[PDB]
Order: sequence, then C-alpha cells, then structure tokens
Amino acid sequence: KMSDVKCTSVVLLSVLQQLRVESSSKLWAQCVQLHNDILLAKDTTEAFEKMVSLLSVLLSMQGAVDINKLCE
Amino acid sequence: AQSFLNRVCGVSAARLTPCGTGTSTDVVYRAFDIYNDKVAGFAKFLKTNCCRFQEKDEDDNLIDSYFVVKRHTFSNYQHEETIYNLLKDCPAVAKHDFFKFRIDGDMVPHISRQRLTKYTMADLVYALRHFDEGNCDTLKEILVTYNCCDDDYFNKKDWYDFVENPDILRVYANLGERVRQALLKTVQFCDAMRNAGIVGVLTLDNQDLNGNWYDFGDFIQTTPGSGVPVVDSYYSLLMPILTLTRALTAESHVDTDLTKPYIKWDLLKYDFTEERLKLFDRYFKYWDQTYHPNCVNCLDDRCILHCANFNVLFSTVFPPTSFGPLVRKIFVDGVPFVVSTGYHFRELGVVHNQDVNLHSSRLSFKELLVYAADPAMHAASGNLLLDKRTTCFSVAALTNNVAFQTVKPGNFNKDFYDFAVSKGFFKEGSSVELKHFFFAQDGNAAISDYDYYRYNLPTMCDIRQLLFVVEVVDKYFDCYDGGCINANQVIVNNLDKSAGFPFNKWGKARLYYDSMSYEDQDALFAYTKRNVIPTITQMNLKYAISAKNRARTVAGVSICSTMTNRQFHQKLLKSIAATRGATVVIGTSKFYGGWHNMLKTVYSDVENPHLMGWDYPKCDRAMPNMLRIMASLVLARKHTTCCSLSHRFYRLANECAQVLSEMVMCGGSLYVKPGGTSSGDATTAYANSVFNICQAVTANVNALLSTDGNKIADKYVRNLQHRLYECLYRNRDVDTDFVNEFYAYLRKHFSMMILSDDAVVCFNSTYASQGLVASIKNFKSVLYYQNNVFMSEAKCWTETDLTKGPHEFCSQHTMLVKQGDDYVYLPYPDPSRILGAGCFVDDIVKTDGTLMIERFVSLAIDAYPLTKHPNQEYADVFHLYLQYIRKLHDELTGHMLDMYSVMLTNDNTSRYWEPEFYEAMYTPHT
Amino acid sequence: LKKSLNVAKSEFDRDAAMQRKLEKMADQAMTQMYKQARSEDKRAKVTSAMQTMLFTMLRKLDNDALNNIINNARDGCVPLNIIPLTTAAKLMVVIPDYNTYKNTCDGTTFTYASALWEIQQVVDADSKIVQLSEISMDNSPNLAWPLIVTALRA
Amino acid sequence: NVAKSEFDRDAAMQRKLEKMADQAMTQMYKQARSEDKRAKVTSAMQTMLFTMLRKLDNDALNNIINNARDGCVPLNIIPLTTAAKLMVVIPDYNTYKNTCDGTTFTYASALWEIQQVVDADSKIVQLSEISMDNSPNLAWPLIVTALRAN
RNA sequence: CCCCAUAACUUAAUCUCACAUAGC
RNA sequence: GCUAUGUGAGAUUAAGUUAU
Ligand SMILES: C[C@@]1(F)[C@H](O)[C@@H](COP(=O)(O)OP(=O)(O)OP(=O)(O)O)O[C@H]1n1cnc2c(=O)[nH]c(N)nc21
Ligand SMILES: [Mg+2]
Ligand SMILES: [Mg+2]
Ligand SMILES: [Mg+2]
Ligand SMILES: [Zn+2]
Ligand SMILES: [Zn+2]
Repeated sequence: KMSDVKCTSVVLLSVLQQLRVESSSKLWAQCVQLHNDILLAKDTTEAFEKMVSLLSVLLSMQGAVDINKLCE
Repeated sequence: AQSFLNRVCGVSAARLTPCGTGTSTDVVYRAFDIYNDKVAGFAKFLKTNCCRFQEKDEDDNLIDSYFVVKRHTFSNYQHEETIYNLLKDCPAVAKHDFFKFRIDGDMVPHISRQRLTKYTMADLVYALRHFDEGNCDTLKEILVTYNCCDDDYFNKKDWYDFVENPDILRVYANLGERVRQALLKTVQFCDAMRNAGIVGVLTLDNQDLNGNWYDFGDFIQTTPGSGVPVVDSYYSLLMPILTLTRALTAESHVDTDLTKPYIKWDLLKYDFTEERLKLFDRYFKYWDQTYHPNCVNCLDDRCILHCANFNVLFSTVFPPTSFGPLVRKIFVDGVPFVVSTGYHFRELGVVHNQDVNLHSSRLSFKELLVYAADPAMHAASGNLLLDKRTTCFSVAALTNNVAFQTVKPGNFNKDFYDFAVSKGFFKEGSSVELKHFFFAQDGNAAISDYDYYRYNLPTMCDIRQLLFVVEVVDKYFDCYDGGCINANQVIVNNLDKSAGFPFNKWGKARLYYDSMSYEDQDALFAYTKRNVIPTITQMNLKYAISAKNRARTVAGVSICSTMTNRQFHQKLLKSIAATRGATVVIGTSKFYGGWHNMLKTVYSDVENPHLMGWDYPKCDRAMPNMLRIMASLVLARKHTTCCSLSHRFYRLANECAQVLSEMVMCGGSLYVKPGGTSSGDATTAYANSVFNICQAVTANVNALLSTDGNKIADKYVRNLQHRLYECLYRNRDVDTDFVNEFYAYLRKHFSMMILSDDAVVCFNSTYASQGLVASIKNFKSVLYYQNNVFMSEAKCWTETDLTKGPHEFCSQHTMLVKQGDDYVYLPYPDPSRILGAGCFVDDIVKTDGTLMIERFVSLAIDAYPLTKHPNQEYADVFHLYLQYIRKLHDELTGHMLDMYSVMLTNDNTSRYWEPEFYEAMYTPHT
Repeated sequence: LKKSLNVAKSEFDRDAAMQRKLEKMADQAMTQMYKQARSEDKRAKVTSAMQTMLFTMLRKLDNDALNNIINNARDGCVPLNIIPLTTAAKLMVVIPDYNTYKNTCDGTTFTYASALWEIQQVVDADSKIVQLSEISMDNSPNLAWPLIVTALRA
Repeated sequence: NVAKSEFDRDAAMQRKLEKMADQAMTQMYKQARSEDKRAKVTSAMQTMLFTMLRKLDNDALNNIINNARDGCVPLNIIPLTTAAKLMVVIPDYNTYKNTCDGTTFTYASALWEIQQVVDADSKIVQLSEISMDNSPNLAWPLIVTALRAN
C-alpha cells in the first residue's frame, strides 16, 4: 500500500536526518534520492525495493539501538 | 518544351531540370511580407507565376540553385529591366536575365533570376516566428540544407523544446553566419540604391537565403545619390532571428573571421560605445531612427526600448566580464574604499552616478547603508571563484568555505493519517490519493536550482511591434493612479522578514525601518533618482509541500532596494489590488462570491465563448531581459508629474541593476544573474501580470497579421488588419485612436483574468477559427520566439462549455453549484493537496493536533466546495476534516481535565465542526 | 417603587463583568501555559518518538524483505553498505555467528532481504579469506566470528 | 447629588491624562531603544566596512585602478586580477582533469599553485586520492583552494 | 538561513461611532 | 446634561495560521 509506504519512507528519512546522516554527503544524497523516488513511485513492487534500499542505511551503522525498539 | 529550358540557361553554363511540368508555371506556398491597398500582413500565400528550374551539378546531383522565370506584364518587365541595369554592378543583386519567349502565340516577357536558393529570408523568419511542431517542414528542410542537422536530429522526441535537448541552440546558431552575410548584403543593396537614386521598400520575401536581392517591380527612380530605401519591415521582422541564430558571433574574432581566434579586449575597458556605433553602422546602416548606445540620452521610454534591444543584441559580442558595477577608489577619512561609481548594463549602456564624493570625512547612516549594500567591497575583498557546477558567471567567494544547504524532509502527522484511514480513506482504487509531499534535497540543491538561468538567453525583440504592444498594454493598465509617495505613507506588512544581505548579519528589516528616520528614507529615495545602487540578493531554498521533485528557491532582495522600490511603487500596486472588475485580478478574494464575480466579469459579451489558459513554463528564469524592462517601464508610466525624465531613467537603471543584472549570492559566494525577474523584489506579481498581458496582446497581433486578408469576409477586421500593419511597420508616432481601437476589439473578443503568471481567456470561437484572435498555436509560436521556451500542449487547456468554469486557475478547479436559488461558481482545490497539507507538516509542534485546532479550520475553509462535488471521495474530505476538528477539541478538553481542573469557557468551538460556518464564506453577503 | 431591584441591574452587572474578565484572563493564561508545556515536551522527545513511530509502521507494513532485514539485524546480520537492487553491485553483510550463517548463507546462496545473493568473498574478522570449509558445524574458531560475507546479487 | 466632581473629575478626569502620559512614556522608551539599535547597527556596519578593507591587498589593486583612464574599472575583474586566493568547485572527475591539474594550474592568466583540496564533507582530500579508480569513493563537489604563484 | 504580494481565518487590544439600561 | 454599564456593527492595530 502506497499510503503506508510513502509515509514510512518520510518517517525513515526524518529519523536519519535526526541522527546526523547529512554529515556524510554521499549517504545523504543516496538516501534522499531513494526517498524522493519512493514518493513518486507508481508500483508497490518497485516501491518496496527502494524502501528496502532506504532502510539498511540506519541498520548498517550502529547508531540507534534496535533490540528495544521492537519490544512490542 | 525543351527550347524554353535551353533559353532559361543562356550564357551561363548551367544544367537545369524542370521543377514543374512543361512550360507551365509552378505554384508554391511561401510566406510573404505584403502591403497593398487590399491586403497587408505577414502570411503565407500561393504564388502562381514563376517557372522554377533546379540546377543539377556535374555528377547529376540536385543542388540549392534555382532559376525562377517570373511571367508578368510587359510594363513591369521593361521597368524591372531599367532598374536592374541601374543596379547591375551591385554584388548583392541576383543575376537577372530578361528575354521574351513565344509560349502559345504571345511572346510573354520573362524575367529569369539565376542561381537563387529554394527559400527566402521571409520563409526562414516565418518558420522561426510561427513555429508549429507538427507543420514544421520548411524549418526542417532549411536545417537539412545549409548543413546544420543530419535529417536524423528530428528523430529526437523534444528536438525543439529549448529546455529538453538544450542543443537546439546550436543547429540554429549555424545559420548565424548566413544571416550575418544576408545583413551585409542588404546593407550593400541599400548603399547601391542610395548611390543610384532608386527609392523602394525592402521586403524579406525579395531576398533569398544567400543575400541576393530581386523584384524591382515596386522601385521608383529618382535623382542619383538621393535613394531612400525603406528597411522598417525587413529589419523589424528580422530582429528576433538575429539572436536565435546568434548572427553576431563572427564579430568576436580578430578580423571578424570565424576561423581566426577571439579578440582579447582589455579587461579594464568597459565603455564599448564606439564599437556599438560601428556595429550599428555596419549592420543597421539605413535604420533611420537614431540609436543611442547609452540609454541615458534617450527622450522618453521609446529610445529606451528601441536602443535597448540594439544594446542587448550588440552586448553578446563584448566580453561578459565588463558588464557590471564600475568601481572607483574613493577616500573616506583618508582611507581608500572601493565603491561603485556607475554601472555598465547590457541594455542601458554605461550609466554614471551623478553624486560622487571622492573626499569624505564622515559617513552618515545613509552612506554607510549604501556602501554596505554595494557588492564592490564584498567582491573586491573576496577570494576568486571558479564554480564549475554552473555556467553562470562567478565573481568571488566571500568566505573560505563553500556552503551546502540541504532540505529537511517534512514531519508526518500520524494521528491525522490514522484518523483518515479509519474513515475509509487511502484505499486501493480510491480517486483521492496522496500526491503532495515534502520533497527533500541534497547539498547540491541551491546551486542546481540557480543553474536554471541558462534557459535565459539574450532575446532581441521586434521593436516596431513591441512599441505598439506596450501601448495596448498601457491601455490595459489605465484607470489606475500611481506615483511617488513619502516614507510616511509606505505600508509594510511583517516588517521583520530578512532585511537582505549583508543586513541579515545585524538584524531584520524592522531594525533598518526603525533606525532610519522618515527624512533619512526620503533622502535615500532621492539619492536613488540620481545614482545607481547595485545590491546583493541571497538565494534561499523553500520549505513547502509540492507535487513535483523540482526544488524551489526564493531571492531575498536587500532592504536598501525594497525600501526605495516600495516608495516608488506603492501608489500603484495597491490601486491594482483594490480595483474590482479589471483585467488584472490581483487582490480579488475568492470568498463571498469573488470567484463567480470574476468569472462572470470575463464571460462579458463574447459572442461564441470558449476558455483558454496556460502556465508559462520555466518562468522567472526564461523571461527575456527586454520584457522585464518593458514591464518596469509600463509600471513607471504613472509618473508623468512626480518624476522627471532623468529620475525615471535612473529609477529604471536602479531596478535593472538590483533586480535584473543583480549579483546572486548562492551558498556563500557571489554569482551574476543572467537576467529575468526576481521572485522577491517588490513587484514580482505585477511585473508578471504585465508580462502576461504582453505576449498575449502580441499573440493577438501576430495572429491577426498572419491571416490571409483576401480571405477575410468581414470588411471591418480586414481594415483593422491593414491599419494595424500600418501602425506597426509604416507609422512612427503613437496613433491613440487606433490604440483605443483594437483594444476595444481585444476586450470584445479576448477577455482575460491576468493574475501573476496565471491567466484564463474567454475568446470568440469563430474568430479564432478564422485566425482573427490568438489561439493555443499562436501563443505557443509567440513563446517560441519571444520566451526561448517551447510551451507543451499538455501544459495548456481549453473549454468548449461555459457551464463548467476554467479547467485550472490558481490551482483551483471550478464547478457550477446551486447556492440558495441561483447557480454560482465555487473554486475547489485538489483533495490530494488538502490531505497532504493535513498529513505532512513543517515542524513537530504542528504534529500535535490539539495545539492547533486552528489551521484545520483553515484547511477546511478551503476544502468546503468539495462537499458539493459529484465524487463521493471528493466530498468526504470536508466531513473528515470536520470530524478531526471535533476530535481535536474533545481531546484538548480531556487534556485540560487531566492536567487542570478548570475546563474552558468555550461554546464557540462548535461552529468549527458545523457546515454552516464554512458555507457562509462562499455566499456573497460579506 | 423602583430603585430596590432596579438599581441592582447596572451595578450588579459591574462586579459580574469584572469577574468575567478575571475568569477570561485566567483561562487565557491556562491555555497559553498548556500550549507551552505540550510544545516543549514534543520538541524534547523527538528522536525516541520518531524511532518508535518508524518501527510501528514497519511492522504495520507486514512486508517480507523488510521483515527479513530487521529480523537479521535484531541479533545478527547487518549490512555494511546500502542494499543494491540492480543485478550488479556487491553487498557486504556481517555474519556474527554460526547460527546467523546457517540461517542466511547455506551454500553459495545467501538468502537475505527476500532475494538470494551469491557469495563471492567470505573474509574474516581481520582479513583472512575463509574458504567455505571451517564455516561448518565442526568447531569454527573462524577468528572473531564477524565473517563479513561479500555477496553479489543473482 | 451635586458631588459629581468628586468622582467624575477627581477620580476619572484625573486618570484620563495618565493614560496617554503612560503611552508617551512607553513611546519614548521605545524610541530610546530604537536609537540604541541604530547606534549598534551603525557601529557594526562601520566595523564591517573598515574590516574588509585590510584584505583588499592595496598593492595590486592600486596598480590596476591607476592604469584605468577615467579611474573606473568593472567590478568583475577585481577578483580576477587582485585576489591572491582561488577557490574551484569541481562537480566531476572529468572537470578536475580538464579545469585542474596537479600542484599547479592556470586560470585567468596567472599560475595557481594548489595549497589544499577539500570535499563536500569539508574534512580533507589528498592530492593523490583524486584518480579515476578512486573517484567513486569520494564526495565530488570538490573544493580546490589555490594561491597565486609569483 | 528562511523572499515579494494578495486573500482568509483565529486571538488580543485600541479609537470610537451607534444602540440600550441604570443613577445623578 | 452627567458619568456608569452592557450591546452589536465595524474600523484600526499587532500576533499566530493557512491558501494562492
Ligand atoms: C517564481 C515566480 F517568480 C514566477 O515568476 C511566478 C510563477 O512561476 P512558477 O514557479 O509557478 O513556474 P515554474 O517556473 O515553476 O514553471 P515550470 O517549471 O513548472 O514550467 O511566480 C513566482 N513565484 C512562485 N512561487 C513563489 C513564491 O513562493 N514566492 C515568490 N516571491 N514568488 C513566487
Ligand atoms: Mg518579390
Ligand atoms: Mg514585385
Ligand atoms: Mg509556471
Ligand atoms: Zn534612444
Ligand atoms: Zn515618481
């Protein structure tokens, strides 16, 4: 569903900006290109791929702890 | 017959192949610049004399060499023979051959012209001035010959767009040397006519694409040395092509040869007046109107436009490093500064400040503010910059680091999104889906958006047409009062915005409005009328929702400019915003029946109404450098009493220096703006409105002139076309009678809602069908040659039914609803825009909905007319917003009961989730 | 007969209206104080709130690629670079233990993110390229277990 | 009954002049604050102007203004002729290959000896790390700072 | 760091005008 | 007449907010 993807991508980019990804210009450019491409997507199959690519930028680097964010 | 072919090629050894059949003539459909007592215009006619004979080379390959054997009466034949014999020795005259050949018993006199190209200059200028992407065969053939393309360049999708595939600037520029040689040959022809005593009118259709001239039928012989060639229509219609093809590029080389290296030019040299005079006397020698290289010597606004287009044509030869503020080392308190002491414009020439203080002992607040806003001290005291990311000229880097500004993504309102989803919104297949978001950008965003001024090119306008377009636009801008006002009467809203650069470093504009007394502001304004003050403008990235990934930048103009511009232009710009029922709809609210009022205003009395609109692609960055000057001149015409000629010219020069040729500061370094209006000057909306009235009146003018006058049934519009061509290319002074006329004609058949950059046109259908008023094709053709952009058909709309309003005006759709007992037009926006505004906010405080029941009342006010839309999903957004407002209020009350004990004395919050409060804002009673 | 219940109609409105303004000012102050408390609480807990919102929407998405990447990142495999989507480009992903190895890479394939990646260079903690051997059930003292597997997309 | 002056002029009229007296006091205080702001902004702009004249390098600028006939020169040639530092922003490695060189290149006549190269992250870029092989591994709005060599 | 212009809502005061009531 | 009080209509003035 695009309504649930184009919004969670915005949330992910906001979180990344909050945890100082703009310092690295290459990573910021890649993760802003992915975010813009998700927001303009027309097929959910190719939008989830870019959503996955936008993720693993937060997960690759151990900035935010992940075990407690999934207590639910 | 074969004997006719042998007779056509006589002494010359030419191998000819007939281009028709037998001895009969050949019919061609070419453009003509005709002016008779029956027809007058620049249109395409069928020429049915002329037996064309293409010449084939030795290897039997057809080349661009034709032998047009015109058949006409004996008297014209024998007169043209005498005129040719008088003009035989000129090197710019096509080789004529006069003979009589028996066709069927009558020896028809033949006038054979040897070795002339297939097309003429009239055909080229018509193709480039009446461009249609479907019927562009003549332009395609002209590009294929005189090698510019390879007949495969047209296989590209947007091979003409000037934005997509910006390589259409070349392929055109390759015709520049052809056009320049044509100009030299027509100057030679005029010299021969003057030295031989023949008086005649020069037309584009009488000169082939090689420069040769023919058709001496309408030439009269006078005493030798007293010839009077008429070169108004020729040069005037040729002007827009002189800059598309860049004809004056060979003048940048050592011996004016395209193979030799460029001229170096002293870096210090800035005058370039003798060079301009030499260029004018070489290419426009017989243009009888006086040309002033510097516009400071002009009479009243007419040499301003006239000499300014010549200056913008001639300034493409001179180095771009000489155009800018002229600095001089003045001594203040014995310490030498470096401050501007004039300005070198590409259109206004060299302008020198009249008040200069070389030896000063103390600087007042006005002098300090003037010196601090000048870019001289900032650029001189800054490192040299070579910014390869853009093609714009780089001046200096004020700071030792380059600033990269990134756009943050917008914040997500999960509460509103969850509430909407709970109410059956955002489902698979629903007509309302989220399409407006907060697009984020990387570091290379501000500079990338600034590098769109490459779409702004030096455009030379048709002065014989622009000088009448400006009169019609001035008539459109009547019934307004304007002039200069003191600092007492200046109204400023939201004082503390930016104050501009470098004034941001010390405070907002409130500080500079409070620190400067009223007499200080008046003295600063008076200084502007006698001096030129260049200012630095800062570019800032916008942070707002949009449906496109394109970044948006706004120009923050210095307060030193805005303070003077406000005093200059708030007597106007407020009568425009307080006048209801005029062409310009700036200031007219869309509430309380305003939309219906304007719509019924422009429906007016057109006999067969349709609707038409546009969006001006790549505006604010493709606007010609001449049309902004014309706009500022039109807005300065309400000054015949307060200001003199010198004061008005110096105010125009100041506006051009600090708005048009302004020093853009993108990031942390200074660049040079090639041209175009500023988004944030003082008059962006009104300058855009007058620019929109132009190129629409121009579209009407060259759609009414480009019609076959013999095929026009009505005897009134035919005479109107004849007199319009007269007033354009045969009349010098303004004919106020015929300016009031054709303006009444436009108002009767072409009604407009000219808001800034947005327009809706109610035009006569049967007049546009016959080509008597402007259409989509005519407007696109006008934009092609006077805006350097191709306007896509998908960016335009039309309506054949008036029960439905404009398709899209000011991003609001129009629908006819029943309000009470009468039908009215209500503007409803795109529901996706409202939903995106409700979901994606700028800050995190706005995510807390309880803190803002407000802004939701405001979003529901704009979303009320959707409740009457036939679509259920379109109608449900208003109910969604009302329910969310009620939920926000009730959860605020819950929070107040939890945090506090005291509730709120409310009962004036219920109106905010009832339809009656929002319905009352579209009923015309307030 | 008047001036008994009549005079107390304009002077009775005097103190009542004065109380009305006092209550109005008190309510205005209360709502201003509220609008501040909440605004400053919002702007204080922004990072945690955004992270919790993100990870709630990630589970509400109920995807497979995301639900595999996040499950691996919980207690094991996390990437070192952005996940490539083209059939070219390599992806390096740490494998912090034997179980994460066997859950992901089984033999020349890598699973991960709902695709199957072919492995190219199983380099150890330091750099020793481990050939696919000691990465079996036999006591794997393969250095510090982070066996960064470099893997290409099939 | 005739005591109106005791509460309509001794308690109301004697209070009426106080209102505009107080607003005049507030107006004069705000005028004093505006005058202080004017003084501080004057001293700030004067300090700015007197600060960025020492960087003018008044030995090669006096050599080009004096060379002018009328004494006026275009502003766009002052940095090209007098500035002792050059900043070059390179968007791609091809531009660096063409519009830049190793320790020394030439723009606007001159000879610009490169002193340091830095990236968008503004940390550092070594001169040996700018190659076709290593280009993708670099942020590439590269800023090159060079000094005029004379 | 965050432009010009227009419209609209919301709040808060002010200058009153006007209406009404009470007392004198 | 005189203050006193409320009333509604604005108008004026800033502040917040949206839309264009
Ligand atoms: C950019 C403009 F100057 C244009 O003169 C015109 C419409 O220009 P536009 O942006 O609609 O058109 P654009 O060029 O994008 O066209 P396309 O690229 O889609 O083809 O109003 C101005 N303008 C637009 N928004 C703003 C704004 O917030 N503030 C200010 N001060 N001015 C603005
Ligand atoms: Mg002719
Ligand atoms: Mg003729
Ligand atoms: Mg536009
Ligand atoms: Zn003139
Ligand atoms: Zn004036």
